[PDB]
Amino acid sequence: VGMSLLALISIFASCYMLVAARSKCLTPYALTPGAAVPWTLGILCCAP
Amino acid sequence: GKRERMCMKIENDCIFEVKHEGKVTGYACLVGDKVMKPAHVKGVIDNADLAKLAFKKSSKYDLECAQIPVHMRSDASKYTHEKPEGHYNWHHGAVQYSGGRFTIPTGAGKPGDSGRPIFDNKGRVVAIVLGGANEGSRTALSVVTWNKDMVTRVTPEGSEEW
Amino acid sequence: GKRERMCMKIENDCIFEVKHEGKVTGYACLVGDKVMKPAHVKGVIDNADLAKLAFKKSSKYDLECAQIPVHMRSDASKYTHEKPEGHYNWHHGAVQYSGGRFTIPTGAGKPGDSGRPIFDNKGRVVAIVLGGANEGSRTALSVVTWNKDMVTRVTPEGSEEW
Repeated sequence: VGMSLLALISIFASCYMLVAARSKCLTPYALTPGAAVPWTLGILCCAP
Repeated sequence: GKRERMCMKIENDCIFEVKHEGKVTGYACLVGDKVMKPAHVKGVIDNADLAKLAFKKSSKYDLECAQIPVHMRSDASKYTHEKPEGHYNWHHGAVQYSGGRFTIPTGAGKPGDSGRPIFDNKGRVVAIVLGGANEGSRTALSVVTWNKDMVTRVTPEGSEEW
Repeated sequence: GKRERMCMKIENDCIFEVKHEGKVTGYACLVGDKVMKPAHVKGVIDNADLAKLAFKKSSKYDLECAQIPVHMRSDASKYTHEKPEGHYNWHHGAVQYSGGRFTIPTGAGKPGDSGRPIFDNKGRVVAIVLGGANEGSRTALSVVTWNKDMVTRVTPEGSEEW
């Protein structure tokens, strides 16, 4: 039970860190009025 | 003379005040399908049609913005991404962009009107005010201004929120 | 003319002399976010606020620069790096830049005026004086100048110290 809890904690922390990194990399484009996100960076970070 | 009237006509229905408990505490500008406003000013805009939006806050730039409903997208400003040395317009007099800095005379410019934007000679929004750095007789401004691609914040040392 | 009219007005509050046990020995210029003065003059800057700062000394360039207080940034001149052919303004007359040497007829400029900024017709500082050297009837200035990125010091052959 301890090992399972630790594994889930590690997975959740890693996923949260990728989510935060994607947010930081993509959010400036969401503020610019022009909002011309490169399609390549949209591919990697799943940008609408 | 004419440019002042033009700039005021552009922002006649381009500025929404964000009241708190019935009192004016700031504003919000409409440009490029983005309802951008400072992320520090507290309260809610009067417009209920604009109250039901989900902003994307950012502590780094002090800038939270949303999308503009298609109903009033016609009443939106225009934007520019170049700042040659010269003269720029404001709701309280005129501003100068000297050495990468937005400058106003002291006294003019007081807290509570932070959200309102800055126009140019052609009549397009060039930057959004956040605060100023009071010093001597010319008050240097802490501004959020977008370059051609990113949103950039320029803040002089020792500036305080409006 | 009017260049000598305006340069004095700008130079009025852009100078803060330095006193050596009550004797004037040099000047400190307030240009572009930095207080600077040559390193060979002694004493204390007569200004109250500028007396106690952490100046950075560079014996190679004979220059010493600090960070100007925030509450007096408005009283700061304008700077530039481009210095084309022509004539340039000075406190004790006028100077001309020809062939990489700032030329002055001899006699003008006594030991005691090190740190005088050199302006253009538009009131923008290009240089700071450090000394002189007689070449017949004229004198060339040991001067510290700037480029787009780094500060540069150029000194003639067999110059004296002012």
